[PDB]
Amino acid sequence: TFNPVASLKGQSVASAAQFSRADIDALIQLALDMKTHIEAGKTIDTLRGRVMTPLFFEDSSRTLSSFCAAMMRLGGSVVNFKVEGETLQDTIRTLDSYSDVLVLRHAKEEALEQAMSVATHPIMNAGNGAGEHPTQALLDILTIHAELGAVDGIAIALIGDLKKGRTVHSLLKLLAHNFALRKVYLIAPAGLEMPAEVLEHVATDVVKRGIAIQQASGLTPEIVADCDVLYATRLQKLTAFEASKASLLIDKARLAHAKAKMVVMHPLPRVDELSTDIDDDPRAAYFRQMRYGLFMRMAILFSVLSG
Amino acid sequence: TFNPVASLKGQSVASAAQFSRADIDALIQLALDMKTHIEAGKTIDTLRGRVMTPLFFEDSSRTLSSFCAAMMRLGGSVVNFKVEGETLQDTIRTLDSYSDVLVLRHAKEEALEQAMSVATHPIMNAGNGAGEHPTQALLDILTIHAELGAVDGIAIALIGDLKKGRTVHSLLKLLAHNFALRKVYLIAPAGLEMPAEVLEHVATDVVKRGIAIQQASGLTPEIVADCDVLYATRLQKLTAFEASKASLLIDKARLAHAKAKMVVMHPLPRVDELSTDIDDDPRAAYFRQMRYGLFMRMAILFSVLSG
Amino acid sequence: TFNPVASLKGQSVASAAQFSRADIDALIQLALDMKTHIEAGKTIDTLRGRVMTPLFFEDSSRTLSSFCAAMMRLGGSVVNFKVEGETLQDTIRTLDSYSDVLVLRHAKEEALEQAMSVATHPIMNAGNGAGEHPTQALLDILTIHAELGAVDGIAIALIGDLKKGRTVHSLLKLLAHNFALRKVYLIAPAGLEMPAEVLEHVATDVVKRGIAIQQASGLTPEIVADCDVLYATRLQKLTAFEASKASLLIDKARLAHAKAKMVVMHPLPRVDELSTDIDDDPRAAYFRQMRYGLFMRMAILFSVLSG
Repeated sequence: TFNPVASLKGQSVASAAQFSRADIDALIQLALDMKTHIEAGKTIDTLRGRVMTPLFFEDSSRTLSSFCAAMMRLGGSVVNFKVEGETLQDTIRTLDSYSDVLVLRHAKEEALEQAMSVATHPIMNAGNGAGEHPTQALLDILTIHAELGAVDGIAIALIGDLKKGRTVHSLLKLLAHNFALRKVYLIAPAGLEMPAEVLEHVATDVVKRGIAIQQASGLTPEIVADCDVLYATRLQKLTAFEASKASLLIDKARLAHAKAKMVVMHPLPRVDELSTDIDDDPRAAYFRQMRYGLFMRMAILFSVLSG
Repeated sequence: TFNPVASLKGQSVASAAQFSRADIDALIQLALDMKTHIEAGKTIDTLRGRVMTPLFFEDSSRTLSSFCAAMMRLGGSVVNFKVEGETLQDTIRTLDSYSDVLVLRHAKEEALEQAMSVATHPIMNAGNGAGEHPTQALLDILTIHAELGAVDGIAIALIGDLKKGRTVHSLLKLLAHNFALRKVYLIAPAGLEMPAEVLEHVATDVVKRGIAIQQASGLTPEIVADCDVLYATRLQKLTAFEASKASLLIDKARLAHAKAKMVVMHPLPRVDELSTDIDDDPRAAYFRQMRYGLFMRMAILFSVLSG
Repeated sequence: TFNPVASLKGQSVASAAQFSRADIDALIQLALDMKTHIEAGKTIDTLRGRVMTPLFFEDSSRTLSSFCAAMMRLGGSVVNFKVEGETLQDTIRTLDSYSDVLVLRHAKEEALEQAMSVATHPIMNAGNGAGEHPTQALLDILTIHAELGAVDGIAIALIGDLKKGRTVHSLLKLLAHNFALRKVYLIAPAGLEMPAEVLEHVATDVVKRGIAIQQASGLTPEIVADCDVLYATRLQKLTAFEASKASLLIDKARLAHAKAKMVVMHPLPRVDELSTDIDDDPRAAYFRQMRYGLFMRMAILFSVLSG
């Protein structure tokens, strides 16, 4: 038997900022306990007879299938609903007529607002263009904790288009608010820096906790050697676009200067910014990261729906 | 435990006209009994190991998801089959190779004929262009009965394009044949009246039962005040199309003259003919109507497949 | 309870050539034992909590739905994954993060190679353009055995575009390698003969077993009368295309010369090469063939995943 994280009971999950550090600790432990259980071949039937409907206005097969698999590995059911129109509100009401939990993926933050304005069952926000992707943030935290043993104390590099990558903005805010980080490296090509508004947002936390923040335009052996986590992201189309790829690339040559105890992570999909020539390195955690996503989403759904 | 409606055992459900009043009474009671059970958190596993395949040649996510959710809340399984060609008959045979029940949605009444000409398992007709939508008719009846306590005795207004709305033709025929209605108001813009052939069809029943039939081109305070059910439908594109909307619109101003004990219904989707400014009124039943659809479809599937 | 075919445990199923005659015998018996069980109304729950993900880059609703239904009738779960790009390898890794078994349908044999190069769970090959369609071959063998009582000893006609029909190449290789056939008729229009390389491939087996091989450009009463199986396939677009259809057509007139104890088979879909005027003939086995496909795929999945 598992103990649900009681603060999530019957609650929509809109932003990772709605959780305390204690909530996150509890979700991490529950996800790991389920991982041990499931990987031992034992099953979970607690959500038998409960129905999830995903409503995905943009394709994200990676995130969608994880939510669906999480629901089914708890014994629950999943009903598809093809987006076909009528108002989004009326569509949500249609889902509520037969569902226990909704999973919404829409680029507009307004859509989540509108959905929650009428929904009678919990909505899981599966990601939007405002950078609120609560289960990605939480699975990223779980991955660090499970791979290294702790999140407190780490040096982490956030690597990519930090200007436009609003999901990484949210990840930084969550990490700085909840964990005693040692250092955050912000690695981005010239002109794609983390926005000043985000640094202002975390300033209270960074100064209370004494977290070092360092901006640079590329990786160096010294930065790599200092990091416990290299967190890479995809650069999507500046006149130095192709030329800047070499300074962010993580490959076998780059990992020559890395610690023995560190991980490389990436929310995926990747293009060329993460070479396949480290895919078999024990520190390459970005595939296991997806499996941590399965168990974090099980921990969340179990806690939301257990009664 | 639940008692199946025995007359449905192993039978395709092609038209609501195939049921007696006793069948409808029994399906209503079974749907309500399942509603109490399910909403108490209890589950149903009777159809474990049975397979439904929906075959939808036109999109209707509202009707499709209801059938799928109904099947899964009975413990059954659902297999998708994307329409890709080969004959419809060969496709049906393909579904029968592994399914226990088929759900067919096709605009042509010929398609249901062809499917039943070769099918070896029951087919649930999910709606066609001839107006045969048996589970919509039955869920509409359940909604009235559950919301008001009875269908016998009601005055109901059917509002919209009554000329082309063949599904409403079927609803009127079913109501007049099986229930002691007091009165039916037929509210339609000029030129979109209920066809004379439909009034001729119900004439035997209307005269045996003494049902009043009244045609009008718009709602009035007197008609509204007299009705137990306002059943609205969508007007799809006459030179007075936009101008006629005001005479059919149901909004807060219109409900000022309505009874305390009445409901507004709509099979959905709606555009503007049903204002959001009554969506929180207790008499607005068109969202609960969809949940009655879930339990009516469970009652039907349970009765068809229980052995 | 059922005994799994132990040689399949935890193994990807890439080609029917990976099985011994003993494996095939065992899979046939297991499929038939499951058929009796399931058709008696008894259920199977052995794979409760196990997840299948199909990844279909080409449409084949017939093969896809059979795999999904097989999984669910063993108690297992199915998660869809819409092909959306990222490498196929990264997509496979994504499926492995939450799945127990993958089902791959891709036209390129290279795709199966690439998938197996990184997959950590078994992959079921659902068919490719190299003619490797292991569950079609195995269900075809099961159909013959179940319908006639044995595969050893038969005369079979393979009818269609034998040049380009690479799946039929594989079927011939499998039959000649594993069964004491009496005779294979190769019926194909001029220029569409079975390739010489395939006859060279089976030569060792045909001479050890004494199997007769006979090429002809059309069916005749003498060939029809001699066959235990007429295995027809679809001709897809030579200046004699339409004209050659009459010499391959199987209809009621053609079956006038057939044995009482024989079957007509076809992997499906068909166009006109198999008339509907034999669809009710007891020897028309091509619809039952699909149901044998369900139980063969259950036997396979059960054996792959039982632990």
